Amino acid sequence: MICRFIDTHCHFDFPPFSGDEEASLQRAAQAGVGKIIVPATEAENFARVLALAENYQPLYAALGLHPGMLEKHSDVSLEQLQQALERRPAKVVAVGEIGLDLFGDDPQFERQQWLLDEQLKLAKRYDLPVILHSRRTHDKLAMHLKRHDLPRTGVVHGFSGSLQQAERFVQLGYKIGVGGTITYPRASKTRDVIAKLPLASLLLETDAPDMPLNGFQGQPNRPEQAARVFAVLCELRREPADEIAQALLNNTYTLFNVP
Ligand SMILES: [Zn+2]
Ligand SMILES: [Zn+2]
Ligand SMILES: [Zn+2]
Ligand SMILES: [Zn+2]
Repeated sequence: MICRFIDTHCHFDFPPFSGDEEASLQRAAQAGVGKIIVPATEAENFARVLALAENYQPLYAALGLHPGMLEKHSDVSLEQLQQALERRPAKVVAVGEIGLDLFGDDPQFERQQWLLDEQLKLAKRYDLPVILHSRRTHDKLAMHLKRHDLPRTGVVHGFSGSLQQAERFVQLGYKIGVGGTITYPRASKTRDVIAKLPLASLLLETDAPDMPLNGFQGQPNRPEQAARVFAVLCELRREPADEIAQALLNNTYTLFNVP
């Protein structure tokens, strides 16, 4: 098939893609990346992410407030998210890019958690899965997911961590986003985790332009690199490549309803 991969997490509204959407989508397509899910980071970017999803067939969107942009989120940002969701753009498939991140001298962790729960409530209200960011916060994030029990669950994107942390998310019904992290065998033991998880729990992604793959550092990551992440995933798994490719597509469809 021409569309063999779905990058479930690409910040396509940021540079180098902004203003170069046509060429970027063709580079993605020729690599077999046929659809891309674009999660927002803050209310000020909702319009441009919605415009991408409405104007380009391959792009789908998620709206939400990223923990990395905590300083920009106000009660007005949350009201904007709710009103946007109420109008249901349609190619909007998740409440996303929400989560926790303990990086920094003062991550304002309590406020991050309150903000995450406000958005988890919206995902429940509008019956949508969530696209989650978690950096050094897997245990805490799992504690909140277990408590709030979202019927549509979601994906913990760009996962890097222990087998127990991954399995706990999978046991709560969440998927695991597989990106550039698996191309660095000496950076963590995430490759061993991904090699062991059930195939139905995996989604493919890049988190482009961030998370450059091994051997491509120093320049922006791009969605076509999902094809390369896939090649590495095949080296880790026992299943044949065609079975893995089909599973990632089916998993993505089951979670988001993106063909
Ligand atoms: Zn083909
Ligand atoms: Zn993230
Ligand atoms: Zn909570
Ligand atoms: Zn992201």
